[PDB]
Amino acid sequence: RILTHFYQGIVQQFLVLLTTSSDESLRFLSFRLDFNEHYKAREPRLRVSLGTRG
Amino acid sequence: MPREIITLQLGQCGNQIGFEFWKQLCAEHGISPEGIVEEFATEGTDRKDVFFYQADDEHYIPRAVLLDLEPRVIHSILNSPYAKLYNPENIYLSEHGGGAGNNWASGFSQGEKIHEDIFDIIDREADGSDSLEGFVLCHSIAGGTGSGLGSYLLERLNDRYPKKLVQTYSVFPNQDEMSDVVVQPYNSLLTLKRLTQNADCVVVLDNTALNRIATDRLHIQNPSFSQINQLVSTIMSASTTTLRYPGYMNNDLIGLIASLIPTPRLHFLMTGYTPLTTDQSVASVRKTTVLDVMRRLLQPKNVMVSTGRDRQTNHCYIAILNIIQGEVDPTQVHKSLQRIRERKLANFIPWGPASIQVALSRKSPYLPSAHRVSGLMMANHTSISSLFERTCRQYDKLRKREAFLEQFRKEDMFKDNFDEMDTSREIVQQLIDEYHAATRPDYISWGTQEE
Amino acid sequence: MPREIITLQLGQCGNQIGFEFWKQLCAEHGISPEGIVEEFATEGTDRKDVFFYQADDEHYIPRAVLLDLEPRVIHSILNSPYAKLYNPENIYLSEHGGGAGNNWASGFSQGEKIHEDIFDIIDREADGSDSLEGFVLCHSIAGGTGSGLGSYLLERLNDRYPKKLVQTYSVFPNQDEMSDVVVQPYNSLLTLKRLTQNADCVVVLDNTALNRIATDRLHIQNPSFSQINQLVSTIMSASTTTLRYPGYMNNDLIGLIASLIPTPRLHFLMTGYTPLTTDQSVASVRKTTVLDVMRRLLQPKNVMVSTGRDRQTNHCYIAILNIIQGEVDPTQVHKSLQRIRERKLANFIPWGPASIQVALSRKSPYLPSAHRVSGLMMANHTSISSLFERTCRQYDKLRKREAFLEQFRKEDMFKDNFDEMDTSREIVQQLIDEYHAATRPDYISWGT
Amino acid sequence: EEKELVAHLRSIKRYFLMDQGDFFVHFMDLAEEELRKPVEDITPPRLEALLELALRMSTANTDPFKDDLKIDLMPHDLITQLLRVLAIETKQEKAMAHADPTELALSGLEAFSFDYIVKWPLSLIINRKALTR
Repeated sequence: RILTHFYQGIVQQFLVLLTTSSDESLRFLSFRLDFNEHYKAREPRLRVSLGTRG
Repeated sequence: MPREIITLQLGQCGNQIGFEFWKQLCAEHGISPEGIVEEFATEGTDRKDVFFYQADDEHYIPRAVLLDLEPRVIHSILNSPYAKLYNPENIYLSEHGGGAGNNWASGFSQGEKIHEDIFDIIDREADGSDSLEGFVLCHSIAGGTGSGLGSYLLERLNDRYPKKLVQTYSVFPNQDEMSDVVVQPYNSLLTLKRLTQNADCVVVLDNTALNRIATDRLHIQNPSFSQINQLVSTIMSASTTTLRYPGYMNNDLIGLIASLIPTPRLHFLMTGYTPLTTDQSVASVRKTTVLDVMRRLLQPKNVMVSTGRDRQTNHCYIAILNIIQGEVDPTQVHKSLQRIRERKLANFIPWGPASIQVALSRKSPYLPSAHRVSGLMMANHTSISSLFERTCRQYDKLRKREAFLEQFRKEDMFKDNFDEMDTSREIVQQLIDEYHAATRPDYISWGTQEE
Repeated sequence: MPREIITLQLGQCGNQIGFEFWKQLCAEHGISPEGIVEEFATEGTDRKDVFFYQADDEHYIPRAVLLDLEPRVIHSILNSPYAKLYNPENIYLSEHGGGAGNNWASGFSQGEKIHEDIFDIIDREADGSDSLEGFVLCHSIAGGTGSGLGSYLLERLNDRYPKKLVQTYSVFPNQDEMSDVVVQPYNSLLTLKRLTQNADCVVVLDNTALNRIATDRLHIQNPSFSQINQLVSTIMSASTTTLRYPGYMNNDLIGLIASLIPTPRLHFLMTGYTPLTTDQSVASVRKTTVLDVMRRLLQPKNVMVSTGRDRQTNHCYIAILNIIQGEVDPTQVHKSLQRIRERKLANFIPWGPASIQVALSRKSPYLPSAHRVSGLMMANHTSISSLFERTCRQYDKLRKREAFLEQFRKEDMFKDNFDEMDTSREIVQQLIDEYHAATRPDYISWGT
Repeated sequence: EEKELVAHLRSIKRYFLMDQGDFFVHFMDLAEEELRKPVEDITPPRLEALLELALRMSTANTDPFKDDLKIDLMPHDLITQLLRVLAIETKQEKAMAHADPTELALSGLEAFSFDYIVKWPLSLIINRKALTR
């Protein structure tokens, strides 16, 4: 559980960087990483960025 | 060194499937029926050492073992052109040749009778294998020979090679069709028990689905064993293409399946092949796009498993892997994945991250492909549990009537009780529930001590 | 994605119509009898996915369901070259093969017996549709299978698929000819009952009108079933042209039918075709103008509906949709509408605004058209009630005589009473009156 | 020939003039739910993916210039764009063009526009004034 929570935090930070990344491919990689929206369902920060920037 | 794979063809159906698979692999890799590389097999890019051994500097011999409890199928194989592909020292044949009498328990007992010979063959092949990964079993689960011999082989592989993986391509009885073999549900139950206890991976091949695929794609009203075997050979070719067309990733079977089996219990895989075409339609090379490929993959008509329409359970895909062969543009793959996600064409597991994996593969250069692009789908889909749940329901329907069980009671595996059938039913129930759970967030705790 | 349409062909007449429709669509799209696109069929401009499915990247399979309660016709269809066009998984066949015996009640009972098979076929075809709009049933109202089984299928589709559109291609019995089918009024009544309660759109195909058109317009002294089926296939082709010739407008069935059905009750559609030509008159490609086209279309001799001369009711058009196919000049369309208004060639509803919609359409590129311009008329015209009124009068004539009712009382659907037939007759009378009322401003309160 | 002026015009008709009506019907049928979202709630990547998926899944895949079709998010809603256009012929054109985007979360239908990448010298024909019109 601790490892999973760390992983989810790291993934959220990676998604934040991707949204701030210039590379579109990194954004597509982030989009692929959460195809089942598991992290988006689990990490609220991933829910807010797409709602706020769009 | 390649991870060598021993191919096990079990019983009449399994042995026919193995023979046709080896024929197809030889044709795709340019291997002669004697095990010699054909002059057209100039693409030295294939990993023969995974599935074939070299007999000489030129001849690659398949690492395939044909095992049956009935001599008829083995004798028919030995009269085929592929008789020279297998190492004869790796071939163990039951002396009685009588088969199991369509009894899985009898097949297990027959395997026990040839246990010494079988494990000697296995050890000889292991010594002939530089880096043997494990065994691939081709069998039917409904009969006696392929089913019982499969259960025996699974038990003996677990005992002898407890650190090696054992995957099977096991033809499962049709669970939606009422078997005329009243003990077919009993044989299938004993085989499912052994797969639960002694096999590590069972690829379920439902003869109902085989007949349906032959009907819809081959336009065969009554699918012959030969048509099912040819579809299986095409599937095996596609599964071995990554060994035959080496690339950056997933160049070996263990690399391919590692991503596919998240938990030891979640080892039930669904398969897909694309494009499905009739032999006559080779003429028009359709410029199929990665998006077009993915769209065709989502069609149930192309899925090699006939799951019933369960209206009560929201069956879902746990994971999907698409192995695509041919000319693929990475940007086309990216756009295809984007469109698939945007269209929500696949439901993924709710308890963890899940996606449709896409593999791009080269075609064999030695085998002329009539299609610019081909594709395999590997998927974990909860509707595959419906095949297992239906098999369990059929077993319970037969077991509750004790129909045709007296033939199994003659064999030691079923002589005293049918506990293997009850354990198979319980395991299939847990599998169905987990597949249903895998559509739900509570799959995170499914099967956790805290199915 | 296109809104796929499943075509259900019911009974002898319905199955013949469906088969000829699929043949015509294949010919128009350059599709082989096996469902593979011919090399000459390079014009990818048709929307097959509305009516056809792709089996592969190259093979287009019709989204067609061939349904019969008698095996003879299905076996005869399966012996044609087009056996491979339809998806076999969308084909439900009644195990008994006995048909309905031209009995609607028998057709309904057979549908009940094949209910599971039919709904399994329907679901199998439905999963193959990316954006299924609904099911289209092609059947006859005079027989047993297309009438009875068709009504059963309509009822079960309405119960099971309440969010899907239901269009029907319903062949209505000849109302001007004394039907040899003494139970045709019973069959017609049951079909009208289902159309009132369970159908969303009824396209009336009057065999009397088909025979009249073949005689007067096709110069066919004895119209064969085959010639009627080929005319029906031409009509269906014209009805599907907007799917087969994609354009700026009317690209969907709901867009097509919205203009015809102003209110949910006003869902009884009449059809029109143009140009109407005798088989012999193909030779002279007449440079017909939109005004000239509409004028010939406005001629009852070219109208695909044989309405009786009602002297008592001032029948009028409730609504008109003109689908024109071929090379059309917009200025000619404008002049045609101007001339129609100036000549008062169409009477519109008095209770609301009503007009003739005009659509210009391309012809199928794979089929050479001998005519520069073709046209479909869709119209709501109160004189179509005269066909319905004539059918109702024939029904009343049989019911008042209780003719052949003992055979229906032999069947469970009609064993205890014929109350469904009497309610159907009353509803059809109200429909005739409403169609007559729809010519009047008081139609706003008609039926209240 | 080299700038395919007639081909560019035909492409504009097919896409900008919505000549391929079945493609647009399909695209709008699929995308209405996303266009129904508030402008702030629209995911541009999601709209772009839906656009490309409608393009490839419709007969617009048969358009050789379909790859020149781009998605444009109008800075004004359809109503605000309409007000700007109505002002275009009026002295208010500058005022409606300079009118701040309507704080109302425009539906994707109101923000939806196409863009078309025209290179020189073909960009000489689809000018910014022409592109804007």
